Amino acid sequence: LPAPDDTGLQAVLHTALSQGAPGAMVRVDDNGTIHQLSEGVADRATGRAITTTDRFRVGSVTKSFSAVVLLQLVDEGKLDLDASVNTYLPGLLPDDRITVRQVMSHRSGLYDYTNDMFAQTVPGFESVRNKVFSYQDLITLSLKHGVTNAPGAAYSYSNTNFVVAGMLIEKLTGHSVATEYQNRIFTPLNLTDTFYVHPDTVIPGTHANGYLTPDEAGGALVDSTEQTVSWAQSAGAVISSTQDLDTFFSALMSGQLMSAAQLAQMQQWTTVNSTQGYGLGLRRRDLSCGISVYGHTGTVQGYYTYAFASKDGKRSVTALANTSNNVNVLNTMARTLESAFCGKP
Repeated sequence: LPAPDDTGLQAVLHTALSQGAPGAMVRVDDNGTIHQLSEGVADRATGRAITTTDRFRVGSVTKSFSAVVLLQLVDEGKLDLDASVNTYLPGLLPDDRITVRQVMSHRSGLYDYTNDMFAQTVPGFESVRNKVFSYQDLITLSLKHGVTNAPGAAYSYSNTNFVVAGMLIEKLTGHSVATEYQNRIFTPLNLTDTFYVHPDTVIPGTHANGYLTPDEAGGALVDSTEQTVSWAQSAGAVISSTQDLDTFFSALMSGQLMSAAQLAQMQQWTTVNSTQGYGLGLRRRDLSCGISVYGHTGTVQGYYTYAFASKDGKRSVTALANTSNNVNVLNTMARTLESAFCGKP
């Protein structure tokens, strides 16, 4: 790999601040040499500076944790990727043809209930932030809508799929998803900054605050730090750090978290767009210099995450901006992958 470009990383973070991120940061683990940069504030009202050790909400990166659990259940003989979801959760879905593999790759057609929840950004956040939902509640909200495509037929990202994932994990193990994450992932990798505390609203330890950008241009930011994330659960509620997400995706890609057979299943790519794929709870992004990287993005109110590693796990990068609903920031923060993996142009 090219050398990571810290001057380029510095410029990406500075640009994200200029576009409305209160703080932005990035950590690279380059085969045992660390790169770490941060600019701006964790708390914009107190002025406390952001740093790469601050914990944050990783949003949809949670799907990779859920997928790892499910693929270990496949290794143990408890789950068949090509069985019907309804085989394990009878009567859950209106169509028996929807399979576990299709849910985990966003090919199930299940409508994403969060499109109803966040049609207005700040009002929808205000509606859900202090609510507790069961898994079944969220499924029911999805099933108010028809499926969007035939089983397996189309890629369509949907949080509902990883609500199903959490339901499967709990049904087949008899344990909470928190227990399964802790025993199968957090403890074995010593992820000391990583938690699943749902429905608690507190972020344990020193953390970046999240700042939700309102839909109105120029509108005042909303502190969105403390929420249940019950609307997402196994689709979105993990808390972590840049070091821990680097450790997790390095371990995943280097073959430490499941059998070779199940990692290969996880990396069977469904096309997302001309430079991206989706596996089983896993994203592929193709970079300008001809390198692909593997991991996941997250968007939860007030937090944008990128967490990706090289194919062999030897270089991993996690970047965080503590805003959301700001597409300029989102697009800028993607450039951290270019500077970290492709290096100086």
